[PDB]
Amino acid sequence: LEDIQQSILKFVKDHRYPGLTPGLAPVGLSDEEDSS
Amino acid sequence: HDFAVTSSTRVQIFSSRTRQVIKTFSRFKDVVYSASFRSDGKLLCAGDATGLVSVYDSYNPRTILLSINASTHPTHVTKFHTQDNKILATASDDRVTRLWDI
Amino acid sequence: DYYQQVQRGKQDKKISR
Amino acid sequence: IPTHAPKYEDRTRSEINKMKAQLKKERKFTMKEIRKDAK
Amino acid sequence: GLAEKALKALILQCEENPSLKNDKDIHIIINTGKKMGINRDNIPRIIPLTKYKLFKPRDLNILLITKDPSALYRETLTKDEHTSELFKEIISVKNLRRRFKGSKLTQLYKDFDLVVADYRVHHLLPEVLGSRFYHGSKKLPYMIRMSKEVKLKRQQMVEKCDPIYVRAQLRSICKNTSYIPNNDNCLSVRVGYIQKHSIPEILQNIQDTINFLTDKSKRPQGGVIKGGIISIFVKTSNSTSLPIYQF
Amino acid sequence: AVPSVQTFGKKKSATAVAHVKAGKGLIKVNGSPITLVEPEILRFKVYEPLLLVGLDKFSNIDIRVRVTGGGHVSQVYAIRQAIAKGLVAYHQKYVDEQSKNELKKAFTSYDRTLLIADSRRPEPK
Amino acid sequence: SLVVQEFQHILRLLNTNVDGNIKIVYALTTIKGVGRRYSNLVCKKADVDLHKRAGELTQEELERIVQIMQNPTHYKIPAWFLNHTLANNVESKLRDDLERLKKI
Amino acid sequence: LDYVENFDSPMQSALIASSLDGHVKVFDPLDNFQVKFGWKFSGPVLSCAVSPSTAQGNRHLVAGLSSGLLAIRTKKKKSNNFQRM
RNA sequence: UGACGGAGCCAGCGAGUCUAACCUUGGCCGAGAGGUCUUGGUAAAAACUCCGUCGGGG
Repeated sequence: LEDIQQSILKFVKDHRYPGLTPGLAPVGLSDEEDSS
Repeated sequence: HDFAVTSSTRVQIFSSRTRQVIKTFSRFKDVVYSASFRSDGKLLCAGDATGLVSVYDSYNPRTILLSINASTHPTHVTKFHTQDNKILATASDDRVTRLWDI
Repeated sequence: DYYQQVQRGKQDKKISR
Repeated sequence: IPTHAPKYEDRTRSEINKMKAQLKKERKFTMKEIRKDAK
Repeated sequence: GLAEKALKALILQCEENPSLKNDKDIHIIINTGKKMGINRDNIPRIIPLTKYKLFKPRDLNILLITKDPSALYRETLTKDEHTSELFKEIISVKNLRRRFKGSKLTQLYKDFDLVVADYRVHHLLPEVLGSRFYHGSKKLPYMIRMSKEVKLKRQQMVEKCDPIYVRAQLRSICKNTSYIPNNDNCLSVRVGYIQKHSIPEILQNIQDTINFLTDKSKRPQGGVIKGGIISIFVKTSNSTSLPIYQF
Repeated sequence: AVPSVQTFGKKKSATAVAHVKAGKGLIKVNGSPITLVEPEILRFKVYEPLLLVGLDKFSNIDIRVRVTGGGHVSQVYAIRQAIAKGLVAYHQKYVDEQSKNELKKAFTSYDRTLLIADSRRPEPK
Repeated sequence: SLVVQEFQHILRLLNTNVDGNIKIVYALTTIKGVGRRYSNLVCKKADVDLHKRAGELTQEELERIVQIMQNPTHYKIPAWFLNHTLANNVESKLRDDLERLKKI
Repeated sequence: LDYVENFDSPMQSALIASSLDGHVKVFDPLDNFQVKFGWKFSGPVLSCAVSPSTAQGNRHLVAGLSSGLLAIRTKKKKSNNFQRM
């Protein structure tokens, strides 16, 4: 109600393919960094 | 806007505008000695060491416009004329210099 | 020695049904 | 000039070929005879 | 104890039986107390591993399918020296349909081992690739982001490509494994190769996978099992079921 | 009203519609300038009217064409036909008959196929 | 008038004679099994010009490249670069069935 | 050895020569061929050439070194109402 | 009388609620018949045009 009263007194997602949120991969910092 | 460089089995055309290789002729079986541009540019001659000259028109490494077989000794010097444009001069280690009409 | 008798029990329950 | 000599006059594969040709012949023949029977 | 004992038994049965030698993958099938409400699409849904890597891009050939133009995509990917040695082949969908049909198509199927395409082309992909690919999950086409950039309503998108991001995707994928939702209690996932690693690695992989699947968090991706899980069977492509965690 | 004239062109099974309007002086074969009809061994077989009559006669007006049917060679012949016929039709509707008749004479001097496509009927024996 | 330059004929490698009159990538693909892309990868790992013919690739470079090619596991090269009686029985059955159908 | 002329230069004609010692020199054919300029590259410089007289573009100087080195040294070269207003 | 990668571009016929495969591992359900899920392997516009590259077969 504090936020609401102040207002009154004042990740990735595509819109067209929902299949993307399952389709994406887990970006992993070591997985970019290493030159294996 | 262009100049030609000879080397061991590599004739490279460089452009006067960006100083990188613009074209390559490499169909040469042995050490290509010398390159000469015609006094009107469309055509270059290149004397190899096997004993022949390749004469073909600039910018088109796909066409072996003509291959002339002079004496079998290697040819060190090849050039176009400058007053005629269909006369091409070559010489070879045979110590005899031969003028061909293309 | 496990594969053969686990198969056996499989067919056992099938035949039992 | 170099010279040469001319030519003139696998049992497993040979018998395979002969028997397969025999089989094909027989299959064609039995087709045709059964067909005549049917007509 | 049952787990690794059955693992040893199934191994020895593989090396004894002719065809069981010929099929080369370990598969685990989870039967759940409840069905899944997620109707089967072919979106490849992947699961992470916390401990052990499985396959390497260095070890595997790979196919990439772009958008249509593909000029800058392919040249950039082949030039930036981070993928030139990495992606075996790159092809656009139209060129693919122009080049392969029928016999040559299944020739591809035999040749490649892992394929992926842009997430704006994945849904179109099936008919140009064929039901022949679309069986099981071995050569099921994957789905990778290509731009690390998003679209907004009534706003044209701009297309890019970055080898760091895409290589991260590939390495992540071959490090971990995946699955596909169904509508019944029976879901199957490949787990490990028959000689690339060991039984302790197998068990670690299994435990991490089951923890991810049962995890309350990551519901869009990991919290998918409904009800008390029943059990986990193990097999190879032609073997028989072996039981684990009966209750 | 806008001065306006339309004509047609037909090779093997290729249609070529050609509007001709009085305007800004350009030439567009279906949304892309005539310099980029693609065959490139025939682009001059397209130009043939432009050149043969000289340009200003075109500088006065706007020609839009669209083509369909047939293939490469047929479509090029169809466009050249439609351009030429459209030019003469416009110059006989809104401009002087002397231009009409001398244009027709120039064309039929060069090659009549720019005007009457041959319906190349099959033949008995 | 003394100048002085920096060859040899076809040199064998992996029980295979590598031609003396071809480019680097050409010779690498001509080596039994290897192809154009793998040739490019090997040439790039060795860091030698690809359009230089067999006149180039001096002994040190040749030895290093040979070691690299012999040890892909130590070179981390991409893995995409590596690599009757029933007829008789049917005939006899045909003989039997045909004899029955054409005789009886 | 190569001769160029009739190009934009305080010198009317120029002759350039390559002498196996990095040293390429520029002479003129009007001062009785006196030395005018020189460069030194390391190896024995076997070939030398200049951009010709009608270059009209960034002029170039090509030297070929028997050490297998090509070297080049170059010289480089509102609204319509408002306007009717 | 070519090969290969990207490009470039143009057809005409045909429109019946009817147009289209089988083997295989195992899960669940089902009294059954069976059903659902897995599951592994085998059956089915070109030429042309402009750029780039290469230079006898088991």
